[PDB]
This record gives sequence, structure tokens and C-alpha cells, in this order.
Amino acid sequence: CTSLTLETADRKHVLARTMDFAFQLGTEVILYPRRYSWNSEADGRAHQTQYAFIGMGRKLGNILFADGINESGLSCAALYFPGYAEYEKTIREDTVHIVPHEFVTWVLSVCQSLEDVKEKIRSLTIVEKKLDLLDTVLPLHWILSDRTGRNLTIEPRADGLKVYDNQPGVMTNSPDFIWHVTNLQQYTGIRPKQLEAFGQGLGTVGLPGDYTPPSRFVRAVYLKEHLEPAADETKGVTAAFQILANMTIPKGAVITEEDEIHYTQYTSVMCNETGNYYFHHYDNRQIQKVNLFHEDLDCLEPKVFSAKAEESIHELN
Amino acid sequence: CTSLTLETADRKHVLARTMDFAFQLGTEVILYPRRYSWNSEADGRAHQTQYAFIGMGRKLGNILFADGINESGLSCAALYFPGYAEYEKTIREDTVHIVPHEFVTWVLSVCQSLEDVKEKIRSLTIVEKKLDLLDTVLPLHWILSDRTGRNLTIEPRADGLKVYDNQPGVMTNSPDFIWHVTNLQQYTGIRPKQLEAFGQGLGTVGLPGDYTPPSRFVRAVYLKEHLEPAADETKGVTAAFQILANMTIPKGAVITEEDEIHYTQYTSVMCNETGNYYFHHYDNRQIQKVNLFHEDLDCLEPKVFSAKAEESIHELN
Amino acid sequence: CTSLTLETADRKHVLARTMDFAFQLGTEVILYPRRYSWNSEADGRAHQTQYAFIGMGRKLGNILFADGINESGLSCAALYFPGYAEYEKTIREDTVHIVPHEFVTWVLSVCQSLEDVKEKIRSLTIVEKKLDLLDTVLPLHWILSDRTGRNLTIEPRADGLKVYDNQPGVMTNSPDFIWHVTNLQQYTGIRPKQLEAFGQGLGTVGLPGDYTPPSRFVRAVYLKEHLEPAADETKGVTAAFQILANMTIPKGAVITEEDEIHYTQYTSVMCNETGNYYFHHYDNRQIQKVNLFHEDLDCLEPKVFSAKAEESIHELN
Amino acid sequence: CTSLTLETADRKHVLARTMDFAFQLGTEVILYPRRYSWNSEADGRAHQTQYAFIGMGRKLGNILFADGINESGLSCAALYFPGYAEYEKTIREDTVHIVPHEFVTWVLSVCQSLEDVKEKIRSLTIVEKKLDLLDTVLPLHWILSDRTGRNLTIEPRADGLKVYDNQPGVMTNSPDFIWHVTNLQQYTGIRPKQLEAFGQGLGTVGLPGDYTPPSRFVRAVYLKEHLEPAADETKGVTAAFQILANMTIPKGAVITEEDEIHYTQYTSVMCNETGNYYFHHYDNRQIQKVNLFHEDLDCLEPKVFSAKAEESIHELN
Repeated sequence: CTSLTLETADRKHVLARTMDFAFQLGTEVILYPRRYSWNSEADGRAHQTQYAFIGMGRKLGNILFADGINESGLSCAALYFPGYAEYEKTIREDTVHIVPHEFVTWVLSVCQSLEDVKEKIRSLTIVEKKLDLLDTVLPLHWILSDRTGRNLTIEPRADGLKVYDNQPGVMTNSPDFIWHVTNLQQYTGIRPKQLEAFGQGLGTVGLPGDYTPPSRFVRAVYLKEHLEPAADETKGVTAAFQILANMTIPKGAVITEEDEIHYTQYTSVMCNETGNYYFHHYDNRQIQKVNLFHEDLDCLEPKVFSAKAEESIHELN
Repeated sequence: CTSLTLETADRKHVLARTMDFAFQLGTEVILYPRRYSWNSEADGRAHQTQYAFIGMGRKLGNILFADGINESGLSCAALYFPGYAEYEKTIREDTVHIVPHEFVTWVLSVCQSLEDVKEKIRSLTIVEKKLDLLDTVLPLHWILSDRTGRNLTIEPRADGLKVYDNQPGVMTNSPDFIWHVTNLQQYTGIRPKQLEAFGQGLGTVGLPGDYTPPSRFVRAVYLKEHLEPAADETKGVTAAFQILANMTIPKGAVITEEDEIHYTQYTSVMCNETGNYYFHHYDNRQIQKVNLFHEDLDCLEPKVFSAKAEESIHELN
Repeated sequence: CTSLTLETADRKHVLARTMDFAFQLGTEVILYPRRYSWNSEADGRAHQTQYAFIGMGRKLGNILFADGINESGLSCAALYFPGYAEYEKTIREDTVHIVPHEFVTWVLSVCQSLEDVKEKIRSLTIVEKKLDLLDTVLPLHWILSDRTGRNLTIEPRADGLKVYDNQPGVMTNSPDFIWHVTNLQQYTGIRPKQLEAFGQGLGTVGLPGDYTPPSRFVRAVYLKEHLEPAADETKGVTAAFQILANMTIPKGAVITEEDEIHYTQYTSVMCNETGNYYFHHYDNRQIQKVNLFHEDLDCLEPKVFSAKAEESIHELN
Repeated sequence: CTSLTLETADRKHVLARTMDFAFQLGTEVILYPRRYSWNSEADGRAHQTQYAFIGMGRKLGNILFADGINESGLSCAALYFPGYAEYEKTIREDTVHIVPHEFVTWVLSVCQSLEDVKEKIRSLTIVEKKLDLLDTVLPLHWILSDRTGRNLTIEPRADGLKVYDNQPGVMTNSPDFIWHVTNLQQYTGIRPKQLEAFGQGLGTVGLPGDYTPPSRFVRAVYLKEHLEPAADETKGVTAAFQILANMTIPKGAVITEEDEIHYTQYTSVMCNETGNYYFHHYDNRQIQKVNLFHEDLDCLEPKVFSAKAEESIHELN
């Protein structure tokens, strides 16, 4: 997965991410409403959501989310972090306990901002527990965004939960966040204009083209840094998709250790100010959209907005 | 520009191309009908079209085409070829004379197949003449496709018009076609599966990521060669777009000598068997489609199918 | 600079390094004898050497060493580490205080092995103090070796002296050691034999060619990992030079921010077991050698072995 | 193999080359005297040498040369050119016939300059014939130099002997010469000084590091283009070795299809004006020299100057 934030000329923010995976997740955009009672798989204890939100989710016992945007402008995305993610084995105490795949639900339901996350996260404990559908502990890390325009990355390490100001506003997968930010120093020579002619693009030589996390990180940062400013929310959504097109894996390009096809299943963009969640997916290019605020946020139960599944083609004749 | 052919499991062919440029071309899909009389800018002599077709075009005196698919399955795309394209200065005789920006119109209107092109092209002469809108001679070369599944590339050189079997079924810009095909030998090590773990993609290391023509050529060939087979026309169109997403230039990424923004304005896919022309453009992700055969091909004049210009967003609520 | 250890088949060990700089250092190989009194620029306090050693140095008040090999088989090399080196600003107490440029003298004069290093270093303080010649505090980090065949890299950080087991037996410059070892994971696909014909070397595609520190680190690990075993000392010394030839900077190839030419001035190889110091420099390819043990190690004063400066040419006729 | 010419400030010229192979060639520097009779493996016909020369060769019936420098300042080197070399299968007439491995002997024995080459070659036929030792027809191409400072590369193709002015003064192996010169256009952004801090060398990012022929060609052009001027012959010879250090293959780094180790066996530098042949080999770094003119150039038979085989170490104590 590749994620990035962008800021438009009229001052909105979006958080955008591709979801690259071999197993089919079958996520759909879902409203998780306010005052919704759920029980953690860490210890069975009950929680009650405070803020409503929408994001890509799947009912697996509770409804687990890969990302989402809440009613107060906080947005979050969970991306794979294999080999680096390390959780608590032993249940602490005087802490809330959740499992890794609950963090999105937690943070979006209980926090209203980045300041808020930085504070509540001090009494949280994420513990090592499998996701049955996969029979494995999800190795994850998270990128978050709110209406101040700041960005965080949060990474569950052996040393505990680490929080970073994410200045580039980009994040992919392993290794750890400082590693990637340091790696950017190798790439400050790539630039849009040639120095002083098969065609255009020569300044761009050295941009990594492969699908490894470090290269996708560098290629996102390059394209974000030289993006012509986008005027408004819609133009921002387009740009985030244009950039993420460059990190879209066609089926067949990448094969896992198990002979599975690792490809981009969906790409989404979430707008912090407007509560809009846009997306397309491998099989349908047309942007789809859910507006959080058209819904009854005191709804009694989750609401699913199911997607158009095939290529939506506009016939001119 | 990046172009490529693909073949689906049910045996259709598509020819796909991005159109990367700094100046706004304002092309629209247009039907050029059968028996349509036009006069060449080479010498003023009259021609009469034999085959109807559709492609991206612009009225500039006559309607000039950047690509197109005709009523008998021949498809063609003109891509920039700067510094390498060389035309006839002196008007020969016993030949048809056209200017570079007429080749698409010519070949699509007068030829019914690749065999046919290879034969008619022997009595053709392309002469050096400007395109007024640009006050410059277009340096171009062409990729063509028909229902046999073969592909050609044709390149106007100092030595005359050169014709190549295009075995990879890919073409970008300069330098010449054999140069790129030879350059592919450097890249046969890139592969979808790692040898024997920040994540996926490690076999893919070395894939060029920059926007130069040679790198776009290599990156297209890689993605075409490892594309999981596409089952039918629609799935083929999706795949061609998924591959070309990887060669889509966001505004700002690439700047010309003149400080202009060189970006991908539109991407199209043309199906040889069905006469369908699909496309999207920088500002609207949704595929748009014109079916050649729904039209009256004996129409008296060109017909324009003008495109939806803004982002067509499907609202789920 | 690039440094690396090697093991020969007869189980000797060598530590090797190029010295890349813009300022002409003018090091010569010097013997520092045992029981030699000196005083630290840190605080003026007395030191008495315990172990004799040889290495490239220069008299600049006391005699400053870039590297060396001692009588009991410990070797060390100091390499530039700009932006990351961080020393103690304030004098602690109950500790031995030295300045950065005295580390090599200290460690080699006082320690008899890597174990001995890991223990004495626990009560060392390195303090921020300028080298006068250059009017700057040297940013440095160190690689060390002994007769056990283990290796260490020691890096002065904000948080204190960090000590790492150096498994690859390679170090260049910035960034920090764990950064580099982590970065090697992107390069595990590079390999001597092609997969399945311009010539040889296609498996090697991807090896970094530039002179930046991360690139030279990866290229040294590749070459060392795949070196055929060297039978003995001489062969070990040859091999080390053959590898480091690949990270040798000719004059003009790299230019600093101040417009100075930054180039490889000398290359040395030290054998741990035999106290042999071999080198060559930019202007004389022939290997030159100093045998620590041929000298009186109790000598009252340091002894300089000045290099043949010109290309030493063997004339066959 | 990698080869390159250099010009010194005092206007001497050198032609330099590494010899990379898997089979041990066992060349020694040999003087081929003037007025020496030999017969071609092509047809048994008589030849009488006109100009004495020295170069690395081996007695294999006649004495076969990989390179050399003649008495009137012409230099040549033969380098592998697999897949692209194409000789004459049938014996022509009114032409001098030779086999591939006799080119160096022929050109150097009979031609006094590059002009003289371009003229005599008009009536040369190179015929397909095996070298027995290897049971294969050598695929070869050649770079040449004289006292004018011009350079040529000559490549045996399907279509005849092609002769090119070699502006860069560099040649490696396959593919063809114009291929490489064209490929240099992708690399014009590489440069000694950074744009606007792990260390030095950031402008150099992008220089190819692998051992394939196109990569070594680009790396040699970069280094030669940016070499500081060498004051005189000796300095020229040093510089040539410093450059070619960067294309020096240690044992194990590259492995052939047959599982043989392909490594740099020797490196030579020939000065055109002075008939000086310098070299070193894998096992002995010290430069060794043969002075063509110290010999009797009318000598009745060839004379071998056998190399110091072991590392020649200069002992300072």
C-alpha cells in the first residue's frame, strides 16, 4: 500500500491510499455511527463509540476497518508493516486493550484530532492477537491526518507505540518511518526540468520504478513535491488519484512467496474538512463517493454503501 | 506518449496509448466517414476516403487525428519522435504526397490491414511541412494493429520510411525502434517473484521509474509481459488502463525547456474486432466510449462526439 | 571512505580502507611505540601507551592517526560521519576524556582486543573539540577488527557511544550503521550469475555505481560476499585492493560544495595477525609495506616511514 | 573488457583496456619485429610485416595479439563482441584474407596511422574461422588510436566492416557502437557536483554500477569526461588505471553460464607517441613496462617479456 496527504489551494486536506494485497478483502464503505457498543477481541470488554465515521470495512465478528474519516475531521489508514510491527504479549493494566485490527475503529471512534490521539494513545495497549480469517497477527502501522493540516505516523514497535510527525505526508510499508525519511536524502537530485533530448523527462531519471515499499515511498514523495497546486476538493481528489496511479500494481506484476498475485484492489481519498470518502477499485475506474454527513450519525446500526462492481462506462453513442 | 497492444483470452486485440504533451490539443473523438473528400496540405491534390474510422481529432483546416480505429479493424497511433523523424524535402513523382500530420487520416482511410499498409506505403511520400497551429514540422512515428494480431511500427527516417514488425507490441518516442528493442536485453532480470522482506515486489527492483521514453518503453514491456490474461474486451480495456496508469504524468512532474508542464492529457484504448474506442482524460477518470459501428458510415460529414469534461463521480448516498 | 574486513583461507584477517578527501592530509605510516607519553587536547591529562601500533598519521601537535594495527592484533579505522557524529559538550568525571581525532590513538594504544574495547570504552568520554588544522570538530565513526575475526563499528551519537557487532564487515560514512545494514535488504537480488547476451554480468544489474556513502556500502557488501576465497595474507591483500578499486575516486569525478576535488588519496590494508600495514596511493599503484615487528617496539619516539611518492614502474627492458 | 583513450596536457595519447575473461589467456607482452614472415590461417598466404609493435599475445601457431602499439604510433585493441560480430563465410578475391584473431597483427604490422587504416581496410576480408584453442570463431571488434588523437572503432557486421569515428574514445562489448553512443544520452544528468549531505558524490547518483557492457561504457565515459587533466605520460597512465579500477572485476563477482568465474585478468595502457606498453595484472598491482624502442626492431624473431607474476611489494622496513 501507498498513502499520502495533499493540501489544496483553498486549504482542504485529503488523505489517499492504495490497498495492495493478494487475498481479496471484500471491504465496502461503511458508516459506524455514534454510541455504538462493541466488545474488543483483546479481553472482551465493552466500548462505546463517541464519533461517527466512514471507511472501507468488513464484518468479521465486529466490523474491521482499513481506513476512515470521522465527523470531526480525523482520518486514518492502516497499512501493512511486516517484520517490524511488534505488539504487547502480556496484558498490562490501567490501559484500554485492543487488537491490531481494531486500531482504526478505536482511534476514529474515540478521538477528535491529532492532539487528542497523541493524548489518548498514552493509555492504550495493542496486544498480539490473530485475525481468524487470516490465522495471523496483522503487522500494521498507521498514518493519520486532521483539519489542522498536520500528519502523524504511528508504529507499533518492540519499544512501545511510536509517534512521528510525518512531514512528507507519505507512508508505505516496512521498514520503519525514520528509515524512509532518511532514505529520501538519496533522491533530492530528481527533478522535473532537465539540467540544460529523446523527449521530455530527463530530469526525472533516477526515480525508482519498482514496487518495493522504499521505492513506492520515494516515488510518492517526488510526485507530491512537484504536484502543481490543486484548486479545490475535487481537483485534489483527482490529483491524489493521478499520483497513486503511479503506484498501481496490475495483476501479474507482483507475485508473493506463496504464488499469489499481489495487486491494487482499491484506492481511496478521504477529505478531512468535508467528511467525503472517494474511491475506485481495480475493476471500475469511476470515482465513487460517500458523504459522511448526509447520514443519521445517531443511527442504531452500521450502514453499508455497496459499490458498483463493474467498469462504469459512459457511452457517447 | 506510451503505447502498447494487448490480446485477450477470447482473442480480441486492443491498441492503447497515453497522449503526453505541454500544449493543450483539445482533441475529441470524431467519425471520419466513407467517400469524404479532402485536400492534402502537401500539394493541394484531392483525396477520397475509402474506409470510415473514429479517433481523437482536431479541426485545423482538415481534421487531424492523433489515432484511430477503422471499419475494417486497422488501428493506428501517432506518437512524438523528436530529433529522429526525417521527411522528404523534395516532392518526388508517381507518389501520393501527404504531410506528417496526415498520415493517420491517410492510412486509416485508405488501408484495410497491415498487409495493405505495407503495400500502399510503397507509393507514399511524406513531406516536410509545418502544422501552422504549432509553426513546426511534427516529428512523428506510428504504431499500427489489425485483426490478425500482428503489430507494426513505422518510422520516417532520412533513409526513407521504415517498417518493423513490432514484436513486443510497445512503442514510445525517440530514439529509433531497434534501439529500444535492443535496450530490452538489459532488463530481462526484472521479475514478479522474488529470487528466494520489507514487503512484496523485490523481484521488480530495477524497473525504471522515470518519464523518459526509453524507461517508459521498458516499464510498458515489463507490465505487458507479466499481465495476467484478460478474459474479454472489457477486461482488456481495464488492463490496458491499469498498465498505462504506470506511465501517467501528473501535472508538475515533468517540465519542458520552455517551462511548460508536460502531462498526460488523455489515454485511449481501441479494439480492433469491435470498432470500439474507449478513453479517459486527465480530469475525468470514467471510461468513455464511442462505437464506430452504430454510426452511418456513409454520413456526409464528420461527426464529433464530445466528451464529459469533469470528474464523473458516482454518489453512493 | 570505504572500509571492509576479509578472512583468508588460512584464517588471517585484514581490515581495509580507502581515504577519500578534498584537503591533502599528507599522512605517512608512523610507528607509535609502547610506553609513550602524550597528553590529550581534551584536558591536557597524561596518557601512557601500552601497545605499539603503526598506521597512517600526521604530526599536528600530537601525531593524529586515520587508522592503524597494534601489536596484539587490534585494528581500527576512522571514517567521516558528517551530520550524525555527536560528542559530549561538557566534561563528565571519573572518565577518560579524549577529542574525536585521538580515538584511533587511544583505542589502539590501550586496548588489546575487541572485548577489551567494549569494556574500556564504558568509561570513555569523547568531547567536542576542533582539529586546528581544519578549524572544525571532525565528525567520525570507527570500524574495528581483531584476531578473532569479529568486527565492530562504533558511532558517536547524541545518545552516547553506540557499539555494533558489524556482521557484514563493511562501513562507509553517513547515515548511521543500522540504516545501511537495513538498506542492504533492497539489494539481495543482485547476483554473479544471470537468471537464464551482450556479455557477462547481467546478474549484477542493480549494483549502485555512484560515490555516495550508501551506494559504496552496498557495492562493497556485494563484492565481499561473492569474493572467491583468498588463500593467504598476500592474496587477501590483493583481494581487498581489487574490491576497493571499485570505490576508487579519480580526480574530477566528485566535486564538493566548495568546488574542491574529492578523490581517493590512499588505500590501506592491515593484517591483524601479522602487524603488517600495506598501502598504495593515488600516484603510486605499487603496494608498499610496513612490518610493525621489525621495529623496536620500545623505541623512545615515533618513527615515520615515508612513502615512495611517484609511480614505481617495473621495467621489463 | 573496457577500453578508452586519454590525452595528456603535453599532448601525448594513451589507449587503455582491461581484459575480462573466464578462460586463462596467458598473454605476455611480445615484440613482433619488422620484416617478419607469417602466413594467415585464412588461406595460408604470405605476409611480411612492415611495422614493429608490442602487445599482449600468445603463441598458438602464429603469435595472436589482444592489443598492441606499433613503431609509428598506431595502437589497437581487440574486445569481445558476441552476438553482433559477423564475418565473411566465402573467400572473395582481389582481397587480403585474414581470420578474426589476426586483425590486431595485421592492422598493426601493415598500417601506419588511422588514415592508413581507413584506406587498407577497403581491401580486407575477415573470414569466419575458429580459433582452435577455444574451438569457436572469436566475435571481436576493435578500437584504435594514433598520434593525431583521433580514435576509431571498427566492427565486423553482417553488412561488412563498419568504421566509426569514436568521439568519446570509449568501447566495451556488445551491442553495436552507435547503440552505446546513443545510450549515453540517458546519462547526461550525471555530474561531479551536487545540485544544492551523507557525504560527497550525490551528483554522481545514477552512474551504472553493474558489469554489463552498456553500464561499463557509460561509467567509463563519465569518468573520462570529468577527469582532471593529466600533466604527462606517467600521469596519463596513472589516470587510465584509476578510471579502469572502476571496471575491475574481482574473482567471484561475475559468473558465466558455464559456471566459470569471469574476472579482470590484466589491464594495459599504451602510449602512442612513445611505443610504451604499460600493464598490471590481477595478481600484481605494480605497473610493468615494455619500451618498444629499446629493442632491435629488425630482430629475426619475436621476443617475449615475461611478467613478474606475484604481487611486487615495496618494503619500507
